[PDB]
Amino acid sequence: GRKLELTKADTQLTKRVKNAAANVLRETWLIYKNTKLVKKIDHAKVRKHQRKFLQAIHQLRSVKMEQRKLNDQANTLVDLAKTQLEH
Amino acid sequence: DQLTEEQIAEFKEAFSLFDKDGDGTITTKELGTVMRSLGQNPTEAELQDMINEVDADGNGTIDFPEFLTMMARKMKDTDSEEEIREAFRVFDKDGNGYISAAELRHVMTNLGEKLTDEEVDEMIREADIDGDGQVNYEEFVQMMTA
Ligand SMILES: Nc1nc2ccc(OC(F)(F)F)cc2s1
Ligand SMILES: [Ca+2]
Ligand SMILES: [Ca+2]
Repeated sequence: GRKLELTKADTQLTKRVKNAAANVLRETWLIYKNTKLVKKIDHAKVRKHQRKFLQAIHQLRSVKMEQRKLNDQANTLVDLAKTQLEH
Repeated sequence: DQLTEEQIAEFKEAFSLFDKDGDGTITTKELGTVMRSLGQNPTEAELQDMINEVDADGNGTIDFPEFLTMMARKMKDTDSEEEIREAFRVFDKDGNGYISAAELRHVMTNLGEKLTDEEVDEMIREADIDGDGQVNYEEFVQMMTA
């Protein structure tokens, strides 16, 4: 039988991903431009884009963690269904 | 992607573990009850997401063919050795790879569903390979998962 083995490891989440990923691209570019493509670095500008950058990166991490959570909830149900294979 | 005759019949029995009120469909409400019976706490959106990932006709419920179809995609199983070793490590107070027979009784007779003192004796008899009153849990888990 299966003994101690277990299963091997949505528009809303997709929407969250596309907007956050576009924001990562936007903010990476603006931090790069304001730190490397200017004659004089404006620190207020760099702080603003760093805040927008971290918020976009952390939004993508939040979606990925939610997808891992959903995947394990699904694996839980598949594991429960597989208990019936024990005959 | 492939299921046998015997497996289809057994997954019919499995469908009954989910279809609580017995009407041939799984709703978010029935899914929530089953998930909570397993000590999990999915939110409303997570239950709807689970229904939506497998519901092909978009009626908001899971029928038996949609249920069977998703089981085919995840038939592959994997060994649980590392995860079980990590559960034993929770009780390894000094992180030395050992749990004493005394600490094992203290844990098993007080935490979770519990074992009786007699059941603990049978477990320790098997686990304490060297008869030194100490359990090398990496070795014990490897024995059980072999
Ligand atoms: N991606 C997904 N795979 C599965 C597999 C099974 C499942 O359990 C249910 F009981 F809903 F059928 C939900 C899901 S969501
Ligand atoms: Ca039902
Ligand atoms: Ca359906």
